[PDB]
Amino acid sequence: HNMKAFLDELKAENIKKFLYNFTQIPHLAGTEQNFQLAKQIQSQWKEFGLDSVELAHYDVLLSYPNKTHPNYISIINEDGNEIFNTSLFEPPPPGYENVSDIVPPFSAFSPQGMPEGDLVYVNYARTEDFFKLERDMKINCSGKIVIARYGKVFRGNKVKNAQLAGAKGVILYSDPADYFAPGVKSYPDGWNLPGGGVQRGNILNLNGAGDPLTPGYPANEYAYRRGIAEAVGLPSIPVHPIGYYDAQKLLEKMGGSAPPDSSWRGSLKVPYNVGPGFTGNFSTQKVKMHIHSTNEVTRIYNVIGTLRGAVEPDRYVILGGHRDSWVFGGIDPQSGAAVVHEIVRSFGTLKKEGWRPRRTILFASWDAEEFGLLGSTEWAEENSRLLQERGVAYINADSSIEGNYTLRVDCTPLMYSLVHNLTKELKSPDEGFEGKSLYESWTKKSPSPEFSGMPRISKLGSGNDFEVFFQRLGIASGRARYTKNWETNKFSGYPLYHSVYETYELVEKFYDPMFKYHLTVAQVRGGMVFELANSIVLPFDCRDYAVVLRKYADKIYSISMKHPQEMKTYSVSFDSLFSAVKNFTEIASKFSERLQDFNPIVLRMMNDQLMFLERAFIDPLGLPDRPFYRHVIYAPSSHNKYAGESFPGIYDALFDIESKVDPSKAWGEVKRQIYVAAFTVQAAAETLSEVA
Amino acid sequence: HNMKAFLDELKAENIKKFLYNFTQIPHLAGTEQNFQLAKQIQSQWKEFGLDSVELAHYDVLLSYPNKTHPNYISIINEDGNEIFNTSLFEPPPPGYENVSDIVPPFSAFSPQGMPEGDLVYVNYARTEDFFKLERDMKINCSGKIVIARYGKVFRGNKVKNAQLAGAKGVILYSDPADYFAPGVKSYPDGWNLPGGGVQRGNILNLNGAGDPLTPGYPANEYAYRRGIAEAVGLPSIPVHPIGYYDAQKLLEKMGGSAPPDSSWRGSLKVPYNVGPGFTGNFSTQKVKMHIHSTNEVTRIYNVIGTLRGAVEPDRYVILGGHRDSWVFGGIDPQSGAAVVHEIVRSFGTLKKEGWRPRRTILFASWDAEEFGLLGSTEWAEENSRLLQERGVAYINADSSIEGNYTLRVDCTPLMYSLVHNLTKELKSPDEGFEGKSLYESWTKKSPSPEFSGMPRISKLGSGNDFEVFFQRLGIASGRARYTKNWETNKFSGYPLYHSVYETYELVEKFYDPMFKYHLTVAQVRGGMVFELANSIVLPFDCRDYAVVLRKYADKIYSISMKHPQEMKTYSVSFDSLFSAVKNFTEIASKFSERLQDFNPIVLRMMNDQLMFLERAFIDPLGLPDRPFYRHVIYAPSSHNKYAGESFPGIYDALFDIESKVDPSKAWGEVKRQIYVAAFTVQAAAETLSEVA
Ligand SMILES: *[C@@H]1O[C@H](CO)[C@@H](O[C@@H]2O[C@H](CO)[C@@H](O[C@@H]3O[C@H](CO[C@H]4O[C@H](CO)[C@@H](O)[C@H](O)[C@@H]4O)[C@@H](O)[C@H](O[C@H]4O[C@H](CO)[C@@H](O)[C@H](O)[C@@H]4O)[C@@H]3O)[C@H](O)[C@H]2NC(C)=O)[C@H](O)[C@H]1NC(C)=O
Ligand SMILES: *[C@@H]1O[C@H](CO)[C@@H](O[C@@H]2O[C@H](CO)[C@@H](O[C@@H]3O[C@H](CO[C@H]4O[C@H](CO)[C@@H](O)[C@H](O)[C@@H]4O)[C@@H](O)[C@H](O[C@H]4O[C@H](CO)[C@@H](O)[C@H](O)[C@@H]4O)[C@@H]3O)[C@H](O)[C@H]2NC(C)=O)[C@H](O)[C@H]1NC(C)=O
Ligand SMILES: *[C@@H]1O[C@H](CO[C@@H]2O[C@@H](C)[C@@H](O)[C@@H](O)[C@@H]2O)[C@@H](O[C@@H]2O[C@H](CO)[C@@H](O[C@@H]3O[C@H](CO)[C@@H](O)[C@H](O)[C@@H]3O)[C@H](O)[C@H]2NC(C)=O)[C@H](O)[C@H]1NC(C)=O
Ligand SMILES: *[C@@H]1O[C@H](CO[C@@H]2O[C@@H](C)[C@@H](O)[C@@H](O)[C@@H]2O)[C@@H](O[C@@H]2O[C@H](CO)[C@@H](O[C@@H]3O[C@H](CO)[C@@H](O)[C@H](O)[C@@H]3O)[C@H](O)[C@H]2NC(C)=O)[C@H](O)[C@H]1NC(C)=O
Ligand SMILES: *[C@@H]1O[C@H](CO)[C@@H](O[C@@H]2O[C@H](CO)[C@@H](O[C@@H]3O[C@H](CO)[C@@H](O)[C@H](O)[C@@H]3O)[C@H](O)[C@H]2NC(C)=O)[C@H](O)[C@H]1NC(C)=O
Ligand SMILES: *[C@@H]1O[C@H](CO)[C@@H](O[C@@H]2O[C@H](CO)[C@@H](O[C@@H]3O[C@H](CO)[C@@H](O)[C@H](O)[C@@H]3O)[C@H](O)[C@H]2NC(C)=O)[C@H](O)[C@H]1NC(C)=O
Ligand SMILES: *[C@@H]1O[C@H](CO)[C@@H](O[C@@H]2O[C@H](CO)[C@@H](O[C@@H]3O[C@H](CO)[C@@H](O)[C@H](O)[C@@H]3O)[C@H](O)[C@H]2NC(C)=O)[C@H](O)[C@H]1NC(C)=O
Ligand SMILES: *[C@@H]1O[C@H](CO)[C@@H](O[C@@H]2O[C@H](CO)[C@@H](O[C@@H]3O[C@H](CO)[C@@H](O)[C@H](O)[C@@H]3O)[C@H](O)[C@H]2NC(C)=O)[C@H](O)[C@H]1NC(C)=O
Ligand SMILES: *[C@@H]1O[C@H](CO)[C@@H](O[C@@H]2O[C@H](CO)[C@@H](O)[C@H](O)[C@H]2NC(C)=O)[C@H](O)[C@H]1NC(C)=O
Ligand SMILES: *[C@@H]1O[C@H](CO)[C@@H](O[C@@H]2O[C@H](CO)[C@@H](O)[C@H](O)[C@H]2NC(C)=O)[C@H](O)[C@H]1NC(C)=O
Ligand SMILES: *[C@@H]1O[C@H](CO)[C@@H](O)[C@H](O)[C@H]1NC(C)=O
Ligand SMILES: *[C@@H]1O[C@H](CO)[C@@H](O)[C@H](O)[C@H]1NC(C)=O
Ligand SMILES: *[C@@H]1O[C@H](CO)[C@@H](O)[C@H](O)[C@H]1NC(C)=O
Ligand SMILES: *[C@@H]1O[C@H](CO)[C@@H](O)[C@H](O)[C@H]1NC(C)=O
Ligand SMILES: [Ca+2]
Ligand SMILES: [Ca+2]
Ligand SMILES: [Cl-]
Ligand SMILES: [Cl-]
Ligand SMILES: [Zn+2]
Ligand SMILES: [Zn+2]
Ligand SMILES: [Zn+2]
Ligand SMILES: [Zn+2]
Repeated sequence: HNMKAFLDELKAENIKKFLYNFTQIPHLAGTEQNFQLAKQIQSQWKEFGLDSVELAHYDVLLSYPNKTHPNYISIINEDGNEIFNTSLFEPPPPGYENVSDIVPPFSAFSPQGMPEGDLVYVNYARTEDFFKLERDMKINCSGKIVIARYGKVFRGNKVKNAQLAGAKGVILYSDPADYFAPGVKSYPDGWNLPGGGVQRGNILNLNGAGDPLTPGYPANEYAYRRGIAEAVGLPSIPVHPIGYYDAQKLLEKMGGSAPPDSSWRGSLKVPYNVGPGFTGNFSTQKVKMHIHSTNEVTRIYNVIGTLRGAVEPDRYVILGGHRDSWVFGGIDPQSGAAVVHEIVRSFGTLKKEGWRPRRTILFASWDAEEFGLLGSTEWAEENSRLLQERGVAYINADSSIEGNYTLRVDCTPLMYSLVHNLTKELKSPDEGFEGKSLYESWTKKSPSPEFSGMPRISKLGSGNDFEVFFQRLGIASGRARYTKNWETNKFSGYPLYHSVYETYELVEKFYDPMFKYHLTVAQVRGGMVFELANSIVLPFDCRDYAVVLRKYADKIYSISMKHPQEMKTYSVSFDSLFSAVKNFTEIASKFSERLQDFNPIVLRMMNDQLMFLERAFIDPLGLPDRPFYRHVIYAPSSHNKYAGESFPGIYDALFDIESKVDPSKAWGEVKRQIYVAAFTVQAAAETLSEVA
Repeated sequence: HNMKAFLDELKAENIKKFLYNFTQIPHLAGTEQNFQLAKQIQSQWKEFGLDSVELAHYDVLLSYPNKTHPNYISIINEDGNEIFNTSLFEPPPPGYENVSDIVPPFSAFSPQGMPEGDLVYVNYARTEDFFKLERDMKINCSGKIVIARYGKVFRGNKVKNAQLAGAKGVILYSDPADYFAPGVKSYPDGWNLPGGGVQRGNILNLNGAGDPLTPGYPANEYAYRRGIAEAVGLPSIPVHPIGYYDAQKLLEKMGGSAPPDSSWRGSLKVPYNVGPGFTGNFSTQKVKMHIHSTNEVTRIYNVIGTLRGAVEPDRYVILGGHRDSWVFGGIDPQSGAAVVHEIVRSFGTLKKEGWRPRRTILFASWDAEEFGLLGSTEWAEENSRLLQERGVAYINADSSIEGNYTLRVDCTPLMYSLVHNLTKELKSPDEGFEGKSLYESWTKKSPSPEFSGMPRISKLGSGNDFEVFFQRLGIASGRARYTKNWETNKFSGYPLYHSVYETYELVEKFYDPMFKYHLTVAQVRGGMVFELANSIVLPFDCRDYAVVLRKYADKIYSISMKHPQEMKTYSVSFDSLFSAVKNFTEIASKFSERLQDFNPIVLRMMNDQLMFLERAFIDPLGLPDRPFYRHVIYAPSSHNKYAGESFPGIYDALFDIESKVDPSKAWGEVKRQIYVAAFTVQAAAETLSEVA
């Protein structure tokens, strides 16, 4: 009963069967079908041999279209006649044309409204796109309906940016430039998005809050809810997503200013004029949204399975991923959920033969991830005291695939060594690498930008269920999946993301026919959990944090150094940060020596120092105006929730600082953030010093 | 080498010698004399045998009078002639008339100013005193100088209350009613305050922040400071303290309205008219303050001594008390500091014979307590991650005596059983109780109001160095000292509090000639530290928390039930709180069974559950507008920093609720606080459940 025993028990065929099982009907959060799947998973995890498996339910704000009053967009003429209407549903895929309860495309949490106005095209609606529009092109979005292409950043950031530009509505669409790979066919004949395809998704800006109505506290039976006007993160303008057939109709008539350059042009046979409004002949026509979706407090269900530790039952290693999907969830999340299911089954076989892991393993099937990480966050709010005193590590388990080229790992530096070592012991599933390790294929296909002979591992960003564990609670976290070639990655995900076309057949036919990439991902995620839950000494290397902290300090310093005059005027020094990083490096080196040179108390003392090291980067005061982003080293980018930002407090203080009215106040805040960062790094270092 | 060995080594004669040694010159925070005493203590603790003894220094905002521009108050006539001036200094006591660097009486952190106006007498300047003035008597304090008698509540609350009433200055004075015990002589012939005596003290409203310029972060070398206008807790009107000879001169001419009743009248031969202003003949005379004190960032020094644990070096039991005094500190703090010194010496003797405690003991000599708990708080801010993961308990050690009648203990419920047991094993020092236990004399003289055969133990309030450890960080905390008869206690402290007359001779002559009360307090504080640092199982009884939580829930419910109509209208239920308390009671009972029915891992797991139980009552979001008061069960009263309030969030939401303009919003907030309290109690209970 070792890791090899665990790993060998995992079967590609089982993952395939589970994926099929999980993807036959929609499992939208808050629906009966998803409660039924929750009860199924609970039953099976009990069968598989877990010690206890419970449902943890919460009543959270969700959002749904009105079934008898559909959402749509129009071009409207002078007289008020609707001369063009966008589609009410995606054409259903072959053999699903009679499946009921497919939620039509909508933007979750949009307010209701019927705004009419002139269109402005805002490219990807990124911060720099709005800078270009308002500063360089002098185009004013106030009272306009903005049309933006999906991609590059989380859609909630697009909506926030449009809102602050004064837009009265937002139309999101999938451009073939971003969601149609050259030379591959549209679904069902390949993996591309057809013109009638539409990406669902929420447009919240929760900043880690969880349920919009109950920030800080679980949405239990006696919870006291904020009123809707005080809710966290809701958009104040109507928003709706469309496909590129419909987008072409909205864009083809656009007049006003030309696109500023080619990076604003997608692939449609359209000028990509910015507007505002339409060309001469159509100048009196307007665009009208009709949004009637409702926000509703709705019950959600997490499945929580426990495999009690033999030696340290009060130490938790958590494998969690969500179960709710937009429609069938063929990739997102069921390709991940099937992998978790097989991992539970494998751990359970070992358990039935009398084995127990050293530490407690918790398994989670989260609900309502798609509506803002609501299930994971409410559960973590409920159990925060247990998690922060006992939480060793969190491994996420959403989609196992976003491509089929190579491995993707995003994790805390504390897990780098664990990942390098585990992947050296796993077989590559890649063509041309048969008989070679996963480590070998991965570093060959995804080389580190910094170190020869090492693979790329990214910072954790957000937009998934690790956010509460990592950035709020400071529990060492990681994720892994298969991905496309980093070199050709345009960072907008796979074409059928959150569409009705994301089905079992998509995966079985076009991504992973042999389920070998799924199996590899099961081995990586399960192998990580195994090592974290069983290794005598926690498998974290604090020295890996020391290396990246120096890299991040250099990076933030370099950003500041674009403003040498201001750094002189306001006496802005990074000396304290570099000093703290140097100290961390020295103390981490000494701690590592003791860790090899040392008695269960010294061990556990040692293990507690390892466990609480991620915890030490938490600031209980949070980051400015983002109280649930407490980690001082890593936060989701204020411009793109999906992206991780390092030294986020200093980064945001420096961002666009040349445009601040009061430079004294602005640079004062840069200095304050340097102080907080230097202090936190030093304090974290000191947790690794001898204890007395 | 057991507790008896430790206890027997403690000597009354040593405490006496140390008290004498610590009280010959003033030790004002931020002065050279107090840095010298810090270096002395450091040297002696090294000599006594501690493993390491370091100084931890910080640069914090302090406040001092201007030596060449003295503070004083005048009665000023029509022409602007100053016809009466208050005293510039307290007449120095016999044999100290040539001692230099006695800081004259002042209110630390007063702003500068010379306001002139009419006097209003506001009794003790409590919330209910201002309610009486403004609501019942229709007296408007706006633009008036208020005169208030010291006593009943922390002076900072008086100043806040006066400020919000619109006062333009505050004069604080010691009334003989509150600071002259009938039948005892004035210093030097007894322990009473003479008419020229004046009580120093800060008038901040920090609410746990520590250094006004650096809330959240230690005031280290690279700290970034708030500007003075954004500092925490500074008063916005000038304030000055005077003695009763001077107060009589200010009060004797007061006209306007009569005192509303006898509870407004002190003991001076004066009408206690409320004003505003003076009687007919003197109606054109005014009162003028002249305050020229300056706030200055100044270095302070804590002494931190470590005695490393043999078995759990990463578990800290902290004995801390301050060293800085207003003048000689004969009682406050040196009667406590001498006790700590002797405790260190006794632990050190044992250590030199080869003993070590099971857990690490930390000893602290804090600086700048008198200026707002600044030394303890900055150190805890620096070391917060170590303290919250490793902090077992904090025992405070300020003044060992406020009387000589019986024991006073204020502590967390987790220490009740420890205290009852320890005091049963100690000898009573009381006359008439020779050969009896301290427990016996204490419960006879200070009976519990609730339980026959038990002594009174109060809730922790604040106004001392345990505040950061208990209410911010959630470390189990306690204090103990000798006190006066509870039955005759008027709750304003001893007459010579913070006066020049608080000397070695005061204690040696009038409080504790034989130093037997000091020795008893050394045995209580040291005995507590010993048990906490050495007992195999931490000496906390979680069931004692269950009992008080029910008491507090009944109390808060009863307050709400004065508003039955509103509880009906707004559906205000305490059911969830009572449910959580019931659950806590049940789980605590089961945990206690396992604690006796159980392996060092199960033990330590068990010990961690005990250690983290106080920690579980912390809410990282803090209480409303008081982010550093995080404990949900106990906070300092919003009306009196010295007093502990239970369920403070709900208490403040209910306070004066009948006067709120918007009852819907007000009762909504009561419900929100009930939710937070019920959740926190349940979450704390669940930390005592089986871990997996
Ligand atoms: C990285 O780790 C190193 C430790 O190796 C830390 O070094 C400390 O750095 C600060 C400087 O920022 C030093 O602070 C200075 O302390 C002097 C007194 O120190 C005595 O006491 C301590 C223990 O209390 C002993 O360790 C020490 O050896 C001495 O016995 C003060 O006199 C200094 O203040 C004077 O100079 C400054 C600067 O010019 C003026 O602003 C002041 O007004 C004053 O005149 C100063 O405060 C500290 O001594 C160093 N410690 C050690 C052990 O060397 C780094 O701080 C750490 N980096 C971070 C970011 O934490
Ligand atoms: C003190 O400790 C007790 C445990 O002994 C807690 O009791 C829980 O109390 C809540 C009620 O507030 C119960 O919640 C209810 O759960 C039902 C489903 O429960 C099932 O699943 C759980 C595990 O997930 C099992 O433990 C349980 O036995 C069941 O199998 C829901 O159906 C209920 O909702 C319905 O009724 C309410 C109220 O009328 C409506 O508002 C809803 O719309 C809905 O129709 C309800 O949510 C919970 O089951 C109890 N747990 C147990 C183990 O008994 C107390 O909560 C605790 N006190 C505090 C303050 O925490
Ligand atoms: C675009 O859609 C609008 C609105 O139509 C409604 O919503 C759609 C998304 C679908 O769900 C439709 O089934 C649904 O009707 C169309 O305009 C609408 O046309 C209808 C029928 O022509 C109008 O109905 C009325 O009927 C009676 C007479 O029988 C009279 O009271 C009225 O005079 C009117 O004729 C309806 O008013 C009108 N609604 C709006 C808001 O304009 C529109 O035709 C369509 N455009 C296309 C297909 O190009
Ligand atoms: C109350 O105190 C005031 C102020 O006196 C000053 O502050 C005190 C607390 C002590 O530190 C004093 O030593 C200090 O002077 C007294 O009023 C002041 O009186 C003096 C002397 O009479 C005035 O000095 C001036 O001197 C020259 C002439 O030699 C001329 O320029 C002026 O015409 C004036 O006479 C001083 O102006 C005056 N100050 C104020 C603010 O009023 C006051 O007498 C005293 N009251 C008592 C003892 O009842
Ligand atoms: C996905 O897999 C699950 C688990 O295999 C399937 O659910 C299972 O379905 C079977 C057959 O429908 C159920 O067995 C039946 O039980 C009832 C008594 O409760 C009895 O009347 C029948 O004779 C039959 O034995 C079984 O309860 C159920 N198991 C669980 C744990 O839910 C499910 O059908 C699969 N879904 C798809 C879409 O393929
Ligand atoms: C990933 O694998 C590497 C390579 O096995 C691990 O590093 C190795 O860890 C071992 C065990 O602690 C080290 O052995 C030690 O060697 C020193 C002498 O150099 C000796 O004093 C100790 O008694 C012990 O035997 C070994 O040096 C070390 N190798 C390297 C190259 O660092 C690493 O720990 C693994 N990472 C994780 C997270 O498990
Ligand atoms: C309070 O007690 C302390 C500790 O006993 C006293 O401080 C100590 O004073 C002695 C005598 O003044 C010092 O010894 C001297 O040392 C110097 C060399 O440094 C030498 O020239 C002298 O011959 C003498 O031996 C001693 O250093 C000092 N100890 C410490 C730890 O500070 C202090 O005097 C007492 N204070 C009062 C007010 O009674
Ligand atoms: C304060 O002192 C009291 C009285 O000594 C302590 O309570 C006592 O603690 C002992 C040791 O855990 C208990 O003994 C146990 O008895 C049960 C059977 O009743 C047995 O199963 C266990 O093996 C064990 O021998 C004893 O019952 C208990 N007495 C009472 C009256 O509760 C208390 O723990 C002390 N408090 C602290 C904080 O140390
Ligand atoms: C979904 O849409 C329909 C409208 O097509 C809503 O039903 C109407 O609601 C209004 C306002 O409450 C009533 O005055 C009408 O009597 C209803 N009209 C019809 C034709 O039924 C319905 O409320 C919406 N559903 C939700 C959940 O908001
Ligand atoms: C203490 O008080 C004296 C005044 O009696 C202050 O000294 C004066 O300061 C002002 C304003 O800065 C100067 O214009 C004068 O030249 C000074 N006058 C005298 C008579 O010396 C002194 O600054 C105060 N000290 C502090 C620390 O504030
Ligand atoms: C944009 O338009 C609105 C409303 O017409 C106006 O109030 C606002 O100031 C404009 N902004 C700029 C930068 O021109
Ligand atoms: C899956 O792998 C093949 C290589 O055999 C590749 O050509 C194909 O495009 C991949 N599928 C996806 C969806 O990327
Ligand atoms: C008290 O006096 C001030 C200034 O004279 C006035 O503005 C204020 O409204 C008064 N308050 C009451 C309650 O009379
Ligand atoms: C100290 O004890 C005696 C009893 O012997 C008492 O009369 C005296 O008032 C006490 N001193 C103080 C300061 O309370
Ligand atoms: Ca919540
Ligand atoms: Ca501070
Ligand atoms: Cl993932
Ligand atoms: Cl005390
Ligand atoms: Zn998704
Ligand atoms: Zn997902
Ligand atoms: Zn004091
Ligand atoms: Zn004190």
